[PDB]
Amino acid sequence: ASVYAWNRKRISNCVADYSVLYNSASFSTFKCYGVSPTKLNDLCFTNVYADSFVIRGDEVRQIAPGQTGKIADYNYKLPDDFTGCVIAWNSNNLDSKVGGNYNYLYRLFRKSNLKPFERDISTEIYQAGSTPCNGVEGFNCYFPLQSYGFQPTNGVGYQPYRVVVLSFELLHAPATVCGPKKSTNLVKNKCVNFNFNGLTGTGVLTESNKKFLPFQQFGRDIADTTDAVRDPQTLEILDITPCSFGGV
Amino acid sequence: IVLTQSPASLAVSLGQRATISCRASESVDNYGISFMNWFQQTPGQPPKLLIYGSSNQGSGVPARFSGSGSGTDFSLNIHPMEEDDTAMYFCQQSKEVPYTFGGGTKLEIKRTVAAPSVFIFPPSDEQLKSGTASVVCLLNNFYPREAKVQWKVDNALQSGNSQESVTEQDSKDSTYSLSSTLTLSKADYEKHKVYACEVTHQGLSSPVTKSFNRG
Amino acid sequence: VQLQQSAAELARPGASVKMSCKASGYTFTSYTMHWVKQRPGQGLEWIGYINPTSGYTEYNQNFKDKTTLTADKSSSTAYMQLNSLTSEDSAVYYCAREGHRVGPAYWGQGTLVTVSAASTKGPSVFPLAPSSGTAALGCLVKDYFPEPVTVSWNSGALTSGVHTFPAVLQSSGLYSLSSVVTVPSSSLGTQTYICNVNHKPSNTKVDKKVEP
Ligand SMILES: *[C@@H]1O[C@H](CO)[C@@H](O)[C@H](O[C@@H]2O[C@H](CO)[C@@H](O)[C@H](O)[C@H]2NC(C)=O)[C@H]1NC(C)=O
Ligand SMILES: *[C@@H]1O[C@H](CO)[C@@H](O)[C@H](O[C@@H]2O[C@H](CO)[C@@H](O)[C@H](O)[C@H]2NC(C)=O)[C@H]1NC(C)=O
Repeated sequence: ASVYAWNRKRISNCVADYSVLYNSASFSTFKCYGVSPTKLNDLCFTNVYADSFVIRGDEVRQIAPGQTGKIADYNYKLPDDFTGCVIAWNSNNLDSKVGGNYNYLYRLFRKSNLKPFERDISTEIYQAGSTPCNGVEGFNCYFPLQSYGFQPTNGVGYQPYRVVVLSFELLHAPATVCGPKKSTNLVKNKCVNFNFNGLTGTGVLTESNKKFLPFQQFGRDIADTTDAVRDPQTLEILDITPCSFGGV
Repeated sequence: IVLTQSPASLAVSLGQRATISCRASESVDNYGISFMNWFQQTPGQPPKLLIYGSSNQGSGVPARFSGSGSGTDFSLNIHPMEEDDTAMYFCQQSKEVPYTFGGGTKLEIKRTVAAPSVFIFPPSDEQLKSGTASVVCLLNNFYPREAKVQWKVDNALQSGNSQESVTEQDSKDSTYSLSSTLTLSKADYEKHKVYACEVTHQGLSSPVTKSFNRG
Repeated sequence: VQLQQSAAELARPGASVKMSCKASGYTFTSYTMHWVKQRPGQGLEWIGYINPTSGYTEYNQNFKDKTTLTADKSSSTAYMQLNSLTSEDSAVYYCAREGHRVGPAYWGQGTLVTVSAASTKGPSVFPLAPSSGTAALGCLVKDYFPEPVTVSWNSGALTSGVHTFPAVLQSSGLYSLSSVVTVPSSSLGTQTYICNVNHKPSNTKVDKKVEP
């Protein structure tokens, strides 16, 4: 959709993979504020907001914290902190037509600058003059919106750019959004370190006879010692035995 | 605000750049944007919106048309000129209440210089019975339209009595036509033998004279 | 968005003209509307505008006294009142709609208004014989009012080298134009040539044979 009517999707309770974002090369900008792109899969996020729109290339500088411009002032405002990433890629082939692509519009005129993360879908005629406008278009009455007018041949600056903004609302609230944690192969009867289910430990892993149900993830015994656990990848229960040690 | 339009009569060949320039007495940019507006009008049709603002193209406008500029200086570039581009092009300023247009540029397709075909037309007997006499000089298939036509009656130049007309641009011939008509009373026409038309044109190194003696 | 105006009204100086411009394809209530003149072969000059909802009219200093601008939302149309017409007022007028930040954005056809005291008079057609390669002949239409006059040759069977030039105003207030043809010099002896002149305002149909 257009920049003034920017689409918002609420994203939560998922395994948020960002490897696809890294792998693709068609993208132009991965500008991230308050967060490291390589560690997106590492942290857990309370909630994600996906803002999708299409902008002019020369205006991609206005999608940034503490920035000013017609798009920034009247179309889309980004907070100064904004722990999140703006990802923009050129879309000249997809979003330009023979003649003019007038389907996409931006708001020329507005009474005041909109607050961060505010959407103004109003189509009321703006009164630039002293005389009351009363819903007509005149010398000082102007339609707020105006089309991009994309052509097949256009300057890089004036060619369309598809932009997606990620509003990562960090909070102590339940972490709905978490990156993939990756995994490793299992190891048979040998003294190894392990981090099953987040439980760090050292020992040998043996196939066991202890049995239980999904009411459990990991096992223990007397004196609060972990001596069994099911691996998440196989749901197989293994005894943890301390690595061989003793005096000499 | 007064708009001055440089070259307002430009002839270039098909597929070549056609540039028309526009300037204003005062600044044209207001509220950040520029209020320069650009129109096209073909014969027999009203003007249409072509370029709104400094650079944004109008609805139903080919990519060939390109408007640019800022402040007081603006330009139209026409790189892939096509047959339909033969028209009159106009400026407009929209900041202030008094709406004033530019000079107006008639764009024509350029071709090779063509030698004018000079022809003459004496008055008929029926017109003589009507007490009037019309002597006509014709330039057929000549390019460009710029030419000079002079009447010589008994080796005396005529001024303020000859009315000249030029036809519109030919679609395929690409050559203009012109006609100068001189009207005289029957008594005055009967008082002279020699009526001559002298034509000076870029396609002629020397003026071409066509003369006839009445009778 | 389409604009339809009147057609070629004739008035004597000192009279009044009330003329209309209907608009369709849009609200006609949400856009101010402008009027423009253009004298024949001249530049374009804006007159004034109105907001259809509220009767606020703004005119030029030049046209403030003689011009009256009205609109009707029920019939979605516009009206021009010209009073105390003079010779300078004869021109083609254009109906314009607001849009795209432009005052005269959308232009609709146009009305040719002619202010003169002349009356409808039948045209006088006079041949123009070739002078005694390729020769040429023609015809002259003089003393007719008003334009247009349809002049052709052999009822359209002769087109190559045919040039009918638009009429120009004379001091008498009548109109004079010429239609010329270039023919081969050999064709004078055999081929007959006739010019056809039709003046619909006077309903005059004159066929004149041009002979050398
Ligand atoms: C969505 O678009 C992005 C950027 O173009 C792209 O990286 C995603 O991955 C694509 O997935 C396709 C099928 O899963 C695969 O064939 C294609 O190579 C891959 N593009 C890459 C790796 O650049 C796109 N996802 C989808 C589902 O189309
Ligand atoms: C964990 O995810 C991996 C990759 O998708 C998957 O291989 C594991 O087990 C798969 O599903 C079934 C569980 O036993 C089994 O029938 C299937 O063969 C097995 N895949 C392979 C390649 O052996 C997943 N773990 C669990 C517990 O489903």
